[PDB]
Amino acid sequence: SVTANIENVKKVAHHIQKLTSIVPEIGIICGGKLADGVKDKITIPYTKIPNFPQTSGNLIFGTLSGRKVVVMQGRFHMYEGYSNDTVALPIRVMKLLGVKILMVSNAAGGLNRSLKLGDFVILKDHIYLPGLGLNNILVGPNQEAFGTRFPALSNAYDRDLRKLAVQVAEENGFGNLVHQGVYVMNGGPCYETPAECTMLLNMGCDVVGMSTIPEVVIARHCGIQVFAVSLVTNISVLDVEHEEVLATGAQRAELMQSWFEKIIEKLPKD
Amino acid sequence: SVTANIENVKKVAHHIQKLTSIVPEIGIICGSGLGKLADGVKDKITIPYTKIPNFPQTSVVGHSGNLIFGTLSGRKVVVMQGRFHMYEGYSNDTVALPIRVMKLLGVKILMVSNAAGGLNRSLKLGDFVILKDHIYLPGLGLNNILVGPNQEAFGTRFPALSNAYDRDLRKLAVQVAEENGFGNLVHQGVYVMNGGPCYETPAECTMLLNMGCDVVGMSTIPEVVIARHCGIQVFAVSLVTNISVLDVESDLKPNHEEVLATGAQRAELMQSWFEKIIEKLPK
Amino acid sequence: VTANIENVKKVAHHIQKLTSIVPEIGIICGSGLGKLADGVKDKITIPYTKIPNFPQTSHSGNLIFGTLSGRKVVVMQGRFHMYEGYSNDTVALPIRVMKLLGVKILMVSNAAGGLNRSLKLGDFVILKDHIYLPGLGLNNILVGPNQEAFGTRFPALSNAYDRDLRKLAVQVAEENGFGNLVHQGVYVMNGGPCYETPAECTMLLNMGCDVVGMSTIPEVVIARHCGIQVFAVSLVTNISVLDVESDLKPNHEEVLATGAQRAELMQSWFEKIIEKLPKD
Ligand SMILES: Nc1nc(Cl)c2nc[nH]c2n1
Ligand SMILES: Nc1nc(Cl)c2nc[nH]c2n1
Repeated sequence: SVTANIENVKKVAHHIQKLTSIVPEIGIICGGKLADGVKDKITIPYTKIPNFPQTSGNLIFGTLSGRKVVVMQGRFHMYEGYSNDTVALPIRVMKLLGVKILMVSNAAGGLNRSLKLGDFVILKDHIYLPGLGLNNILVGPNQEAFGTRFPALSNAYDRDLRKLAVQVAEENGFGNLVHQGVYVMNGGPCYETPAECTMLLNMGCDVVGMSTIPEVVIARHCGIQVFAVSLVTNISVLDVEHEEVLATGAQRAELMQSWFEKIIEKLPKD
Repeated sequence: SVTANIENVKKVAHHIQKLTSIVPEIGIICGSGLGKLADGVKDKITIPYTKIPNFPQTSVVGHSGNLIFGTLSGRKVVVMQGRFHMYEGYSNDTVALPIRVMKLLGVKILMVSNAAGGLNRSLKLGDFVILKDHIYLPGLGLNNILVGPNQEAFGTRFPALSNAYDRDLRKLAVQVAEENGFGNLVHQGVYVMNGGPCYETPAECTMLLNMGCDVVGMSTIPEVVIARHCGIQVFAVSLVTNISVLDVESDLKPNHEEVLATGAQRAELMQSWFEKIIEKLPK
Repeated sequence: VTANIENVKKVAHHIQKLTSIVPEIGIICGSGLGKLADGVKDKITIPYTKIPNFPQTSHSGNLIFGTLSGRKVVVMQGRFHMYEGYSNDTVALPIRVMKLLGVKILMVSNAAGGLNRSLKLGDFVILKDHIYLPGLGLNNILVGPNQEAFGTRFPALSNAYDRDLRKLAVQVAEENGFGNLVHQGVYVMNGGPCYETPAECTMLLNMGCDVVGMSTIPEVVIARHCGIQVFAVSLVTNISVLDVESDLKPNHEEVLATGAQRAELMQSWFEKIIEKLPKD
């Protein structure tokens, strides 16, 4: 892995800047239709970016709702074995590219008993189990260029962005699907046992997933404002103690794409 | 360091198959109480890990672990005598490999015992707590044994851990205990893994108890996860080798020797229990 | 460099060639203890840079030998926090070196977030127990081959925070008129270096944790493992925010400042504890 220090991040950023003229203000990490809505877009496969982590995923530049965006199509999940530096690099690259707001979605298990399949849970906070347990993405020498040794995670999930997202949902008639909640990261890749889910629920967790927190931590560390939503893709089984016709349509994607586009449209500009 | 991929697992499996004709249906990982199990194995071949190329090496004080093939209650078994505990510093691949080797050897059921601290206040020293579920603290915390490239040959990227502790096997174990007059010693419970090797502080025990944990140990889950991942059915029991101290203001301290002593004392019972379970496993 | 008997001996032997002081008490300066080293008399200051095979922190930390309240001490000025990326062996080595040097009692301070709602900024929370989240999660400092020379494979953490030393510390606080600042509590280690989210703090609090920090437990574990008695205190350098809706937050400069304000008190406290430690 190449260290996510100022020097390497600059190199990758500079390379990307030679491929696109688009200075992204908003970065989006796709937990997939979004990219499709992007206009006047350049698609840069990771494979074409020297020193960029490989998953091939694409970096997509263009405009969305009249805003310059960089979209990550292909994430680096820790359960895959990616290093802290590999996961951190793209976010820090976004920082150097001009990204001020990071919007991310993920799939999560609904722990909260009031959640419904396909609900949206806006992250208003998280519990970073790996981070509490000495697998925090920031462990290692602090990269001072990007942020402080001991980042505070207060307002990690920008309250204004959260308010905005909620309003946009409300206005476009799907406020009923939208919740705010605490996301706990399970390092994965095992789904959580019922005992784990029960514990996580009782810990005050609403949704559980294997992603996002590390990117959020890096983003916050370098001052990028964060908006994150979990799609409740399954209801966690809490009880350790018959198949039907199932529709698994990418309609949450369309809704979520629309939601993101409409949020981006209303983001304050400069 | 040898990756627990299809290629290496096959190599080890193939080597073992050149040493024994026994195709094991049941794999048994001897924890505590099970030291004796191996002894009951009939028509057995004992294959020290040292004699298996690319097989992980363990030792009990310099004495290499053994893979023991033979029959038990008329069933072909492979018995692991010598486990790889993560607190020893073994890698994910080192711990996973033997289970995947068992898979290739024909193992369909994994039976494992371990020593555990009794968190549940209703547990008694030497009670048997059948795992009906677990809390994989290392797993939640980014030290899951499956972290890394998924080995597709063995199982899926995101294994579900529903019915990880096969409910039918649990039911069977309980019946066998009941029938042989020690149902009173047998509980089902949630096992939480402490990575270890420190025993849990009273504050840790209190927390774990309040998290809904019944017993705590430093083993087993990683093997269970690998087993489940490759579709091996799992039966696991904790011997309550000590009652967890929940109160920091207290003399009573966990110690490995007492732990070994409870295993030693219950080993015969547990051996018998396992043998009688194996006897009634569907074939 | 593995913290085995051989390497620890080498480092210890080197140090013993630099100082005649056989330390009975080792002190790890956290927060409130920058000053401690200053009170040390007849002291030799050995920068880590001058100790072959000794871990390097910073500039450069010092090993300080001398007497404090008439007792021979070794003071660590410069710790190895796991969030910096130090290995188990790097963190364990100095403690094991202390063991070989003659250390019988380890006194350590740290900065911590006050989870317990009854805590005040600048309170002292004596550790009476801990929750070693990294340890529960397979990042225990002892993971790896056990170094038998130093201790057992499965150390018990009963009375990890020596009750007698805790009693003493409380008495000393009481006698010197700051018992009101002194609490005993459960310390939970967050691996860090992020401060805890409000959701994390809430969880930790409900887990029965009183203070949260990113240090100490690994040293305590190594100390206990090799039979060194442990006394540990957290300075409450910030009150944990439990509510995400709250502009209010941890500020590291305020942590440092709060720590520093109490250093004199904490130095005095430690000196007065050391003074009353039973001797041989
Ligand atoms: N983690 C752990 N804790 C306790 Cl109390 C034990 N007693 C026997 N094995 C054990 N493993
Ligand atoms: N992990 C952690 N949390 C809080 Cl509130 C702290 N305050 C001082 N050091 C600290 N370390």
